[PDB]
Amino acid sequence: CLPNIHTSNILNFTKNYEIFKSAKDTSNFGKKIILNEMQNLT
Amino acid sequence: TSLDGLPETQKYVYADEWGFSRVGADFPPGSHPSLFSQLLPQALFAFDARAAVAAVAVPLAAMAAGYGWLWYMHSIAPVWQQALCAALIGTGYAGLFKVAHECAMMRFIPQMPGLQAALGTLLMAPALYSLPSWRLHHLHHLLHTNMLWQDVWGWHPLTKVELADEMVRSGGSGGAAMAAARLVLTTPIKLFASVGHWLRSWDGLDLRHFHPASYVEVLSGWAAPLAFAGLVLPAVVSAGGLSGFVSCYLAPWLVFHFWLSVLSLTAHTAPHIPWRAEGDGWDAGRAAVAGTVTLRLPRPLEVLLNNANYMLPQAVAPGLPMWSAPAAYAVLAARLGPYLTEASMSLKLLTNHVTRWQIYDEEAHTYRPMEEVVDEIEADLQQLAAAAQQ
Ligand SMILES: CC(C)CCC[C@@H](C)[C@H]1CC[C@H]2[C@@H]3CC=C4C[C@@H](OC(=O)CCC(=O)O)CC[C@]4(C)[C@H]3CC[C@]12C
Repeated sequence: CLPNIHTSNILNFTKNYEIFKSAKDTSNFGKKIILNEMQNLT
Repeated sequence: TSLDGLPETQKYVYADEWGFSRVGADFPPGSHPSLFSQLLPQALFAFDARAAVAAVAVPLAAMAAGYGWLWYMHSIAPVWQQALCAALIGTGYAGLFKVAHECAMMRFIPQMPGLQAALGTLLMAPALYSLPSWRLHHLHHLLHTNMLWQDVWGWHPLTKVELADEMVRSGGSGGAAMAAARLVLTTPIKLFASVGHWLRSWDGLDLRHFHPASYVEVLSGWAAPLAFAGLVLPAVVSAGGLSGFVSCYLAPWLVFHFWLSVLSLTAHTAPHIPWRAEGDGWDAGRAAVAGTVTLRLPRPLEVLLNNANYMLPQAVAPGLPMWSAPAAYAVLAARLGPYLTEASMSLKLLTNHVTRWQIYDEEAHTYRPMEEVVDEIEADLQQLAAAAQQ
């Protein structure tokens, strides 16, 4: 059996979120370097 | 100030006794150095390319002359010729370093900021110094001038109380720190103690002292010295061996550090200049005007050092360019006359700095020789031991 998932609200959000995250890598840890350059007297 | 209201006779006998020319009277409290920036004519702040290129080219010419000579006669010359070429190269580089100090405070060529940043970095690297860290330490010095327990980026004196504490911890005057202080502030090596300053930069090579938003800028600052000491100090050695190192790099380096140390030490230290703690009477304007000593040199030396001795003017008008420092002083000497102190670089001054003014005691608020002070506080150690009878 299956519990009739498509008319629900927790499952719709978790479904959309899991699919979007599984599409492509989304972690951007190297873009934060701009946060170490806000003070430069050049 | 230490010598308060008293006639001109005792002032002048103190003056010629210590080697100063004009001692200072007493400045009112509750002021700020930035006040007297209104006493300056507005034409003093103007930019001109003539003095700029002259200031960047004269010391370069002196350096090139010294190097051409030294290489023309590499190692066939006796030691005195080597000493003289080293002295010339050291002085030329002290001039270029004054230019770099100007670019660090953003007052050499403000129209092109990228160019002046690059120039300051380049001229500071050969002394193995960092430009951003230098800016920071100098600003911290200007904010805390003569403040006891806080002016760590200047010639903080060795006080009597901390010496007594170290002697109580050492259990005698024979420990390691004892002999270290003994030779560092009793022998002429004091005129090189600026090298200690050099090691206290690189604040442990520790990025945890700074504000995070500046990491990339600080790191870059440390990479210009290192690159030098990683790409150029090899070449020199590889092309001249130990001797070709000690005569081409180490001797000019020691001369430059002589200049740095003597300039600063004479600038902010004298028997009539007190070091008040914070909350206990420390005043900003009083310490920046009355607590400064101006050294006078021969005009050839001055033009070689880019007027590096004139420090008082650029503490009241921090944007005042380098070539307007002599003239500006003449202005202030007219209005702040009775309060300023002045001296001429002579042998007597340095002998007094080495042999007489060694320990600072705050009760008498003056400088006293190290040996008499330590034997006095040791006799009081014996007397408190007698007081420790029961
Ligand atoms: C070797 C010659 C030919 C080139 C010049 C080398 C310098 C770039 C090196 C050698 C001495 C080094 C310094 C020696 C001592 C220290 C302290 C050290 O940190 C500590 O000791 C932290 C405090 C502690 O350990 O308790 C590391 C940084 C620093 C300034 C070093 C920074 C890099 C320096 C200046």
